[PDB]
Amino acid sequence: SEVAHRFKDLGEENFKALVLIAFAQYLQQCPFEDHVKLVNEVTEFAKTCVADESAENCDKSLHTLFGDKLCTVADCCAKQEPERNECFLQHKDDNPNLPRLVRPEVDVMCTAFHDNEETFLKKYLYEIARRHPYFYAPELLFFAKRYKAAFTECCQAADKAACLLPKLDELRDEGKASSAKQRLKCASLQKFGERAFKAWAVARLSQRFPKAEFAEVSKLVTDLTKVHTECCHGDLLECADDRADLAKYICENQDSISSKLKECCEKPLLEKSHCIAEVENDEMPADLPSLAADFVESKDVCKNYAEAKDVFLGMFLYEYARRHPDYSVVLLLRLAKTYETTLEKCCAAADPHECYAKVFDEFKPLVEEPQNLIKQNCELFEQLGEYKFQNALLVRYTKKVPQVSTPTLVEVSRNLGKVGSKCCKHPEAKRMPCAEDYLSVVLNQLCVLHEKTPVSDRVTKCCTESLVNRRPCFSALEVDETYVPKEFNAETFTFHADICTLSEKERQIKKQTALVELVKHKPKATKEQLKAVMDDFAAFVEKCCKADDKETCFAEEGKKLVAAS
Ligand SMILES: C=CC1=C(C)/C(=C\c2[nH]c(/C=C3N=C(/C=C4\NC(=O)C(C)=C4C=C)C(C)=C\3CCC(=O)O)c(CCC(=O)O)c2C)NC1=O
Repeated sequence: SEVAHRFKDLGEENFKALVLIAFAQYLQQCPFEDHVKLVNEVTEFAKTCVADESAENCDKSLHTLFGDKLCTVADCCAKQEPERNECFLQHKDDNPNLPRLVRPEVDVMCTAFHDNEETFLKKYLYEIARRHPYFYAPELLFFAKRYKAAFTECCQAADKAACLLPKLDELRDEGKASSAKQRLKCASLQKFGERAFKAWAVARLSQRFPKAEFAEVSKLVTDLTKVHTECCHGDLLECADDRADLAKYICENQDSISSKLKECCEKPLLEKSHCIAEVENDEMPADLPSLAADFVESKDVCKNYAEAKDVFLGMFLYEYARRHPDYSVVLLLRLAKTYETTLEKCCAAADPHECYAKVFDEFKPLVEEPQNLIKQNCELFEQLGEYKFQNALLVRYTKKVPQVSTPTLVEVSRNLGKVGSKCCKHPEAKRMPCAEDYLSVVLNQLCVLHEKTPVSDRVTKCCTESLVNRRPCFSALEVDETYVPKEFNAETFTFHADICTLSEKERQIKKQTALVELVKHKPKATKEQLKAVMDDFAAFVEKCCKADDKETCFAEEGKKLVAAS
């Protein structure tokens, strides 16, 4: 019995939490009570399967059981058992149409938390899982614990708010980043294949554990790949289980992997896993030989490449990565790709060595492009500040791909602008991996949000031609020349002065949702005049809100401000 096996392994509490998450991210629209009901039913069926390991249908796979259960509250269900599952996965909505969740006053939360604790927690997982269908399940358990600790500690102190609100924000943020990072790992596996994912891990783990040996790193990558293959496919229970087995292993071999795995291995399961996943890069091994020796000077290259190209190319990436934590993971993959393309062409020639001898020479432009890009943007950022930098980015992206919907552009550009504060404060040595790998996560968001309802062949081409070159592809785009300006209309922007009650930030989002709309009418409008038409609008909500009158200006000053623009 598979259901029984996972129950004993994970326990009862984690078991219940994981099924809730799996169900919440399969049917994101259904109510809490429905999932809660289905979860308990399943758990009871799991208990009766523990005793009699051959009861009702304790033989059925996790898929079938979970599948039949959801089909009691829902096309997809009219399918059979392999693919009826694939049907569900295909309908996960990355941008669900769900109500903006808002936190009541601290007093209503502490009561709810104190009265029924298990319920207050199940609701956390449900609200988070249904809005982030690819959220890394095992980590959602880790955050749940931290959430519980925020309430347990703060709901007793003096200023509860001054103790809870800050920690719940640090959580919400760390959570969005975690969700984005995981959405990319799932996109790699699902759109590009496990080989693209393994190349990514080999490179990332080699930077983190330079003292590990290719054979050890290769084992780690293999396991990590299964964990993610499973989590990204909805096999939440075996993902959590297998993720525990990997944490166990890594600690039982700290010495053959990394020294900085200390603190990690001296703590709770959930936290140990989290710690290992974010541990800092180890110190680079003593004296490592030159890469040129075994990869460009040697005469066996083409022979080794023929013998086992995959193993050989993995070795190249591992070697180049372990000694370059100053390079972003995608640049490493890019270099590895250039090496591959060269051996493929050179090894088919007469004198191979002479052909692939100056391969490192082709690496030069590849390394310098990202470095110049990070410098140019941190400079702009530093002098303009976040808000202004995001605006500079909004005009740029809207001109690049005018078809994309205003909400996606505004959302994607605001995140792109956060690279400024997230990375520019580091020393040039750690800026690239920080910047480019972060830009990869955000651009992935644009690719998945756009993939649903495509409207731009330019976004589609950059998103699907190559995972590693996504950032450079978008960077090479300029202004869409074939775009035909939008026709202005009334409802273009509901100037309803209900914005005066909105937070200073949602006011910027609305003030940015307008800048996008304008640039769509005046693609050719210079950044100059645009950098002025904003002030003209800031004046609007300014006077209109402070003015003690009806929504007049929202109608009068609004339809009159249009003539002034
Ligand atoms: C009285 C009880 C009660 C509350 C408090 C409630 C609303 C409510 N609003 C929330 C905000 C939210 N919290 C998140 C996200 C996260 N938050 C995280 O801890 C993590 C790890 C993520 C990442 C996925 C989001 C997206 C929202 C709503 C929109 C936003 O502000 O970002 C949350 C999630 C937990 C939190 O961030 O504090 C709840 C439960 N409804 C209720 O009945």
